Amino acid sequence: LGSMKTVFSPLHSRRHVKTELDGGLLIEPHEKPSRAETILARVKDQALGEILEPEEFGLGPVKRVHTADYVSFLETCWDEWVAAGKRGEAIPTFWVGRGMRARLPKDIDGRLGYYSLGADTSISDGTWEAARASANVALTAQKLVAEGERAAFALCRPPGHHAHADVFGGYCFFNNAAIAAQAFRDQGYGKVAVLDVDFHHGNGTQAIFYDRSDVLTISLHGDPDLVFPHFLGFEDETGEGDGEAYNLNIVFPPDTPFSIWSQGLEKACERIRTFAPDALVVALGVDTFEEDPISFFKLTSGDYLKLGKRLEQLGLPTVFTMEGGYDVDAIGVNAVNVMQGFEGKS
Amino acid sequence: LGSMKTVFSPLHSRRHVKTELDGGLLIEPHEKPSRAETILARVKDQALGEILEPEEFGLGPVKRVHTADYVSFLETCWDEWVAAGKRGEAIPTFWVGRGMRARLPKDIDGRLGYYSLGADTSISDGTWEAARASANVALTAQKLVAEGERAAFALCRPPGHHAHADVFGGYCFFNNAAIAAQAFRDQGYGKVAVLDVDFHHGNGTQAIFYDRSDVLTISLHGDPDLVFPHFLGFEDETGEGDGEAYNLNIVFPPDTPFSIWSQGLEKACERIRTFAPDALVVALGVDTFEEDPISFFKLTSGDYLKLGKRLEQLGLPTVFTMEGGYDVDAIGVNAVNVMQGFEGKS
Ligand SMILES: NCCCCCCCC(=O)NO
Ligand SMILES: NCCCCCCCC(=O)NO
Ligand SMILES: [K+]
Ligand SMILES: [K+]
Ligand SMILES: [K+]
Ligand SMILES: [K+]
Ligand SMILES: [Mg+2]
Ligand SMILES: [Mg+2]
Ligand SMILES: [Mg+2]
Ligand SMILES: [Zn+2]
Ligand SMILES: [Zn+2]
Repeated sequence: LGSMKTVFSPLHSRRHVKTELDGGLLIEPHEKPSRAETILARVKDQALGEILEPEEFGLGPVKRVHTADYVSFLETCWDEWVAAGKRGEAIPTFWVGRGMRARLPKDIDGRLGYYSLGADTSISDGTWEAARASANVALTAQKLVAEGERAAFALCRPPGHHAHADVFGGYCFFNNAAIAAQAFRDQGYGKVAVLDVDFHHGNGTQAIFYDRSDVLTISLHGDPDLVFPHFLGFEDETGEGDGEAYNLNIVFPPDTPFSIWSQGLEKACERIRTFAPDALVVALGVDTFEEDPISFFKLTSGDYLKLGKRLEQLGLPTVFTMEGGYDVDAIGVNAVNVMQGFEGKS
Repeated sequence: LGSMKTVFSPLHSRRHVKTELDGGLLIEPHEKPSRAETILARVKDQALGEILEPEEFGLGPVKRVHTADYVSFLETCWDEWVAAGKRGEAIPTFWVGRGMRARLPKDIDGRLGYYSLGADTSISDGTWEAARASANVALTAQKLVAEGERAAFALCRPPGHHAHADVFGGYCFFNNAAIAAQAFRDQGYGKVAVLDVDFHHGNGTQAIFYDRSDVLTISLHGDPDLVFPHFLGFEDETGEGDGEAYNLNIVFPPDTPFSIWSQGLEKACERIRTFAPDALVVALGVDTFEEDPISFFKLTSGDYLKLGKRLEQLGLPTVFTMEGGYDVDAIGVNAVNVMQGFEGKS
């Protein structure tokens, strides 16, 4: 079995929120630290390859994707929330509704809503540090691949694919896959494809490159008429201006199994083949799993071996960034199965 | 000692939600049924005038302001929420963030967020019926004034001035003041002015009439840089198209007393004079009170007598619709002081 290096930051545990708005209640959050620990434990148990801590790259590569005002806001948000007297975790209460101005207010609640697309992504102490570390995990994995490695697994937490240039939500703060893709471009890779196999639409990634043709964005995901993010991810979203035909959404209905889902994967793979990129970033969620608690696809653990194998056949230098996946007792087997299938395990 | 009739619906108590999102916690809601009961008890106690229940006007006059799809959503929201397995009250978890499509999704969570500007306005059983009655309360007070009375007090609960044609929030669902103003227009009153003295900007009222010169909208409110609604209410918002110069926002900072606020009141009365309307709707909030728990002005109970005095001097047929005010100890004295001052109390 071939080897793959994994990049992991123990600082992920700095993000350990206690509350998630879900169905009118404050529930125990899905995107929990045990996700990353269960994966890493499987990486060591399977001897997948070397495990590295990330390098500190600073905010430069982050700000090639995200606005300076947004990066500023994430650094100060918690301290301003506590200094303003709020007693819970930092959660938006109101936002720019349809018909209101996209105008940045002074107030911390106002800015919370300005910079978000959802209320289920609580911020608290350590969120800044952990989101910073997750971006560096992606960037170190990009560095590994750019310096000779065929592939590298960025064991990111928190995930990234829902974050726009200046919008957080869906458990994501910095868009690690977009940051990795932009890092390839800044280093002289002319074309980069970002393939999102997470159950949910990679709406942040779509928006970040939506008017560009140097970065092909493809997502397979549940129908947004039915699931989050609801307001992007439809198949008619093919790109704007110069980006026209450089975005591809493939949507599936509830109960979709691998025998169907992989037909979309094949169409994604053909789209990538004709684009002929110099690098590949795979935003990898395993919330396509048949027992995933918030998702409605029917992939089995063994199907992730087949997903890994199909991605290797693209023949591309490949960065995997960890996104979703919330059935914790299976998440290690599922995620590492993709890496192991990539390395030739069947 | 002149008299003024009050329209009151016992159906308001059908809205009695248990939770409000606030500072990251689900707290006891501020817009509570005892607001309406405390005002009503003070109406009786001061013998202000005859009290009557509203008439049923149907959805016709409501849809002169609100879109049919929005009205349908409010009727079915709670049934769909419960049938979908949610255990809390109906609260939006995600919305159309900046960079997403204003596209109506099939999913109820999606639609909740599409139709809202905030998450502090829970929907539960009875909300539909209470919102219907509140609008009938305002339409009944409008009927009393159009049939020959100088003024009438619509004891509306829930309030309305934050609701757009198809957005709810700020504790509001149907814009009662806008509905009354439109009823005035539909009955041959050439021009109508809506004056918002609630602590918060009447963003929904502004939006509904923003491109019109036949309905003048004025609001006095706390700086939206600092307080809700945050994304409308700035003084540079003066109307668009045919509505240009027919919207007026007057903002004040924290700690503003009546001596300063009444200077803004005078600028508003002068704007009303030069508009020369055939009718006046006053969106009356007494969250301008020095003891209001969520607001930062410093009006005294006696100041409301003076505000009612000043409004009567405008010499107009006048409908008062009840908006906000959350110090329940003083809410009856404050709101009824406005009507009594209108009738000549000092
Ligand atoms: N409490 C709200 C739950 C909604 C699901 C958010 C989607 C997160 C995700 O898994 N993105 O890949
Ligand atoms: N919990 C504070 C949420 C901000 C909304 C204020 C709406 C209250 C009001 O009275 N508007 O007139
Ligand atoms: K996806
Ligand atoms: K693109
Ligand atoms: K106001
Ligand atoms: K207007
Ligand atoms: Mg605030
Ligand atoms: Mg399981
Ligand atoms: Mg849903
Ligand atoms: Zn996902
Ligand atoms: Zn108010």
